[PDB]
Amino acid sequence: IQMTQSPSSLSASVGDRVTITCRASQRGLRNVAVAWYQQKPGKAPKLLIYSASSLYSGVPSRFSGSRSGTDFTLTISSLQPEDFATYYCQQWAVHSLITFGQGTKVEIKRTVAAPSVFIFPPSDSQLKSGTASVVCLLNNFYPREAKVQWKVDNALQSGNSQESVTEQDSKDSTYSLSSTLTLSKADYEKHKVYACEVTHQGLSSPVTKSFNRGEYKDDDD
Amino acid sequence: GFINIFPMINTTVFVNDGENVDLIVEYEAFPKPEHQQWIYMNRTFTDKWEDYPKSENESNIRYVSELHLTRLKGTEGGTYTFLVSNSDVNAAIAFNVYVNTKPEILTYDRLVNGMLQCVAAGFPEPTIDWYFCPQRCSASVLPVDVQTLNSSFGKLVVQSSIDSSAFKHNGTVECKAYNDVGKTSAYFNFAFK
Amino acid sequence: SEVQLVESGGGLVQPGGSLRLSCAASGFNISVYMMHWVRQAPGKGLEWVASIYPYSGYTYYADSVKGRFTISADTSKNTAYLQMNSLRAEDTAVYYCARYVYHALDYWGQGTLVTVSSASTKGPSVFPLAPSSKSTSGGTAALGCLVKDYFPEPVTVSWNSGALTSGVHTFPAVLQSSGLYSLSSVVTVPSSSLGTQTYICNVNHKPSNTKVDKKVEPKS
Ligand SMILES: *[C@@H]1O[C@H](CO)[C@@H](O)[C@H](O)[C@H]1NC(C)=O
Repeated sequence: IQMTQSPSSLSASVGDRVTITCRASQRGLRNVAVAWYQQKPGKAPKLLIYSASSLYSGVPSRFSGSRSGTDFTLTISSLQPEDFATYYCQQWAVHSLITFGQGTKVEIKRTVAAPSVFIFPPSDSQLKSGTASVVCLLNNFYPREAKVQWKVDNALQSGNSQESVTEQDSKDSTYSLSSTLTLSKADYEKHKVYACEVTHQGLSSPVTKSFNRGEYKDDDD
Repeated sequence: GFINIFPMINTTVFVNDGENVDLIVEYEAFPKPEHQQWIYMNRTFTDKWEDYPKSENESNIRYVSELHLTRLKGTEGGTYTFLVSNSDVNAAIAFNVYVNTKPEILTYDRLVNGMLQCVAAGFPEPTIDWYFCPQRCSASVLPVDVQTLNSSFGKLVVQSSIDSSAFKHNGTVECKAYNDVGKTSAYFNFAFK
Repeated sequence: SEVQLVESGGGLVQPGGSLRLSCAASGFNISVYMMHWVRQAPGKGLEWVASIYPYSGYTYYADSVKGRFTISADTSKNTAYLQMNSLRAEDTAVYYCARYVYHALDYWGQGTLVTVSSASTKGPSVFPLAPSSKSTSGGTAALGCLVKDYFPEPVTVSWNSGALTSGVHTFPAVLQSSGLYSLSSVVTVPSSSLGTQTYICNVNHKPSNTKVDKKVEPKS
């Protein structure tokens, strides 16, 4: 109790070298052994290394483990496409038995890509159901860090929206974010302009995508 | 004094080819054991084994010994005997280890008398089913002789024979040896002999 | 016979309720290997739950599940068991059965989903995320479907019965303050194809037996 795995999230490329560390805390423990596992989204973890440095049958020899008086270290030399996932460290000790690291995601770095921003007003059916959900889509952007602000009639919204980021693509190697703003039908019908302001490193200026409920062949009443 | 041995894993270790396996023993002893080792082939086990008390106190009499076997080949199988002893009692426990290997069909040939014979070896003791292809073979044939031979690589050898005159083939006879692990199927064709 | 671990018994239950997981093993016998249960909470890392030597029956538990969980094993069936009683909300995780050798876990089952909540099993409402000018960016329009208010996970969304898969982004679920899951499935598509090509949300929710095929049309 416990075990500190650092760092949380990384970025590398094919042919690169990744180092990653685990620390047991601390003394009084007996016969400590450390294993390293790999885990891809939606799948079960696979054993990479056991007993600090011993490689398991199957995993390529570009997976290395080591230990010092302070560190447990997993290092990969010359990356491959199938070397991108989340990596966990576990420890076994006579006392406490099994403990786990917090897992670290290795990702990819690339040129900075700006998001393609789209916006979707609520459908009629949802409006009937009693609620309105407006969806702001940030498509194919880099990096994962992107800030989305909601504006109802130029009034800033807070706490009434949720964000969701896709897993990093395995072709173009980028992200997609969705910010869903949820209002009641009543609150939605009382207002007019719904705006999604997106700020990102790949953008020179904040991009704002909005829509109007008012929006024909005839001038409105 | 006393030494009570409790094996955490089966003393009859059926472990598959080229795989890892731990022979673990938890034993309580008083007074403290001052002799403990893993014996294999009448000699101290060549690689390493962990050995530690369940609790580093003074009121502790529980102990654990772990032996890490890796990638068992038909060679490195057999009896692994864990020995413990104190001033009052000598104690031991044996782990009979078998690399489970599907039967390999050592021979499958025709005898001078005319009979087809299939000699296959594996662990556990392989059973030999005779089939025929009138391709997939389903025509079951009755063996006229089946017996277990005394082996010399680290398993059990069985031989089975059938009457080969009975065949009007024009076809192939299947020798299918199998056990809990896997199954091997060899084929004999009279048109190419 | 190859090595395989198959978990089962997962589902949706009430807080304080009980559930029993089973892990069928093949390719090897469990009487020789130590068997472990390790859970993974959603979005979170791995947590060791329990362990057993099926031969001796000797058992070991995590501090957070003792008195509540009970791991066992039947060697005649080569199967492990996890009897979870007095379930709590924080027990909601994907439970893996794993084989233990050399202080490590060399084989993992693909896990079974266990959710503990008061929320009843619910089907999703699917609303069109219609393509538009507001959704068109330089000859490229983006459309989709909002899969809202379902419980529990998972849902499966395809496009045109698996035909359209290029440029499809199905966002991971997000738990709402109401206690229900919601997500959107989007797709980028040449805007020239909008008045000609049909696009359909194919949404399935197994726990609630909900199957809906929603035609997404550009709003008029
Ligand atoms: C020990 O192993 C043998 C051989 O595989 C098996 O027949 C027996 O059932 C095992 N014992 C237990 C308690 O599982």
